[PDB]
Amino acid sequence: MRNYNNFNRVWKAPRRPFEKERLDREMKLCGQYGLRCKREIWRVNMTLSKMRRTARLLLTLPENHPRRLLEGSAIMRRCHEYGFLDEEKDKLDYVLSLTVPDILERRLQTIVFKAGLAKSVHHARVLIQQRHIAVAKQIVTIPSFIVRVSSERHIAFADASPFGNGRPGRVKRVRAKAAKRH
Amino acid sequence: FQKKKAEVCIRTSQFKVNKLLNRKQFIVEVNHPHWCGTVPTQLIRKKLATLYKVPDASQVSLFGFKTKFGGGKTTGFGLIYDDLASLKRFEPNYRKTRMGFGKARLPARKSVKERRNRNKKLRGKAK
Amino acid sequence: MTKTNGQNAARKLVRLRRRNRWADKGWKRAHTFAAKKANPFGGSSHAKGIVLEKIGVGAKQPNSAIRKCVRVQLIKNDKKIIAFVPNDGCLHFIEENDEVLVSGFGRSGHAVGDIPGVRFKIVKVSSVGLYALYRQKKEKPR
Amino acid sequence: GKIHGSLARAGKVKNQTPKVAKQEKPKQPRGRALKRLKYTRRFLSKKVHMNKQPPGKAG
RNA sequence: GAUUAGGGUUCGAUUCCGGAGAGGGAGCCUGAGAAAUAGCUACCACUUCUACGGAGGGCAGCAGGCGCGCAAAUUGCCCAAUGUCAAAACAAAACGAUGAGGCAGCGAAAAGAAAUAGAGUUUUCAAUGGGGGAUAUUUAAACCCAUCCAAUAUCGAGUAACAAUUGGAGGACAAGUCUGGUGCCAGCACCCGCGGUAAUUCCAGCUCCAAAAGCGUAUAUUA
Ligand SMILES: NC[C@@H]1O[C@H](O[C@H]2[C@@H](O)[C@H](O[C@@H]3[C@@H](O)[C@H](N)C[C@H](N)[C@H]3O[C@H]3O[C@H](CO)[C@@H](O)[C@H](O)[C@H]3N)O[C@@H]2CO)[C@H](N)[C@@H](O)[C@@H]1O
Ligand SMILES: [Mg+2]
Ligand SMILES: [Mg+2]
Ligand SMILES: [Mg+2]
Ligand SMILES: [Mg+2]
Ligand SMILES: [Mg+2]
Ligand SMILES: [Mg+2]
Repeated sequence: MRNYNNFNRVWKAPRRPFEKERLDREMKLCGQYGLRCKREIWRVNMTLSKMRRTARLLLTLPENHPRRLLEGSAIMRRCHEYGFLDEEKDKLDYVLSLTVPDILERRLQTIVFKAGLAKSVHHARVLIQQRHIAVAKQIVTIPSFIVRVSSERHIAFADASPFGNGRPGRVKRVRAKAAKRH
Repeated sequence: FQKKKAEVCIRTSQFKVNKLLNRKQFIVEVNHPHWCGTVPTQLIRKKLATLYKVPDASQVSLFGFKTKFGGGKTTGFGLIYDDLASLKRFEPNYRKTRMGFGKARLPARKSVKERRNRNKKLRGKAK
Repeated sequence: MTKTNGQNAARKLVRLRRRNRWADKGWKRAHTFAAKKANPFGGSSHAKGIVLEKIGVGAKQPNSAIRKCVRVQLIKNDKKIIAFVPNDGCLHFIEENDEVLVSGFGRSGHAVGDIPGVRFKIVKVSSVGLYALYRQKKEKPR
Repeated sequence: GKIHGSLARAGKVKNQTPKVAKQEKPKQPRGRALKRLKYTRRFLSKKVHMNKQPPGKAG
């Protein structure tokens, strides 16, 4: 009862659950990025909505204000750090132009497809969740892992994975047992 | 993949000499690639004994480890005392019992609660 | 011709609004106690009751059927009400002297369309769910 | 008479429904692979009628 | 706290602070502090043991029990941590007490993360969980998670049967002029409306749509 650990909600369901324009865009986003459900889109809506709302508050504030120099250089920093904005985009008006496919390109499911470690985007989500990709010699099993810019150089196969330098996986190993009893 | 005997290397991060309580306290991280399972605390105890040159390998105290996700390494807290007689003095009973030497467990507390309520009625030498 | 300004006219505006909120049938129902003392459920939902008798309530024009519904007497306050039994069949799952779990249906106690004067609904009979008996997920005890 | 329905006629149509059984039909993929199956048919395999029915007695 | 452009409209028994109460109502003693209730005295309402002389009760403490209801868990393990008390550091024949408080069992209140497959030329190749288990690790002790199937030497997917559901398909509102049945009947339908022998609406089969380890419904309440 006396537990003060915090928790909040990360996604929000849309108003108007049957919009034929919206339902067609989100089925493209579930196909082009290999997503499980519409809720994984909807947290990328709320992630980007909160960036689009704070950056629109800071432009109400003048320049050489304390809450715009601090904390406006923080939101441009995390866009440059996670690959949301390339380094030319530094004016804070580019956060207001970010889209949901700009955030979905930074998921570990997408880079493992774009770096070339997997044939399809549904090949990438299997290999993450089946413990094959290490970001910095750290096995990451989360597909919604947002990859930073500095982490792109070091994505490879895991050192414990059978595809890397680890022991052979199940279908070879249970076949290597069946050839052993004979 | 190339098969080799699984090697444990051991590292101490933030070290501190505690002149109070007569000990050296630190956190110790163990890297164990190609290992099968988790490294036992007893095997970390002898390898941390050689790295600090302690005269008796059982005066090292190593409690709770947390294996890192993905494998490859653990990290826990470490304690090395100046004396083994100082170990039996300042360690808790539960870490002593995990090292073998320690006091055997008391009777279950529900029993000593009921007997003490029965003695609240009595007065003489009976209780 | 409507309202008053004036920088010191707030007591007039506070009194003016508190009387005109009583004309709001949502504000007046949320702030008077005839709302719950006459509600057959005690200002709550899903009240239990005992089935007394089966009624066939004929539908309103332009429809024409008879709606299969039971009259139940609630346990929490002993109020007799008539409640509808939803689905094809389903008075075959209700006998007299059965405990039934009765919710409202729809419109906050305002008699969903065809059925005249019935504003409650059977949810669960003999502590097993009535829609589970229809789809034959499970069957009645005893 | 005035009323043509009775409480005795309860469950008339559901009793005389002819009771067809469902067929075998191997399972569809679940979860992320079912969204892959939705996407490939409505986009990659080219008004757009999502459930076009074969011609019946209306023409 | 919920919702909110702005102005607001609501909820706050509930973890922190304060106030009040210990079955109702009094009155006290002792103490630095009580009008104390795991203190006392009395009455009222219930109430337990009796060898009939008498003697006791107070769970709005923690587990539980019966009722009451639409509606809420274990008569669990422990002081290891957080603290409190105190004649009191720990250790040595030689472990202070703690239903405070932790810990675990139940637990779809509500929240995070996430499987139910991938890849290729009918036909194969790789995967790794769910799950079984340890030299062990966690833990006060277990549990969980984490790590692991040799380090000389560790089990395992194919219908991967290890099988996704809940509500819909006239309109709003996304998705059938399909087939069978019934014939203002049975039922559906929040609202508009369906059903009167060719039912886009009922009962079903198929096929689709929506959200998905969730999804209906009811009553409050904000937009
Ligand atoms: N007339 C009866 C109506 O029923 C409602 O009752 C409930 C439902 O009918 C309704 O459920 C709706 C569902 O119909 C609709 N198809 C989609 C919507 N997401 C659901 O909403 C519900 O489910 C979501 C889960 O995503 C919950 O997060 C959400 O809080 C909850 N309201 O949400 C309500 C919560 O149980 C209203 N309570 C009631 O005031 C209203 O009058
Ligand atoms: Mg592995
Ligand atoms: Mg308080
Ligand atoms: Mg009285
Ligand atoms: Mg209790
Ligand atoms: Mg027809
Ligand atoms: Mg149908």
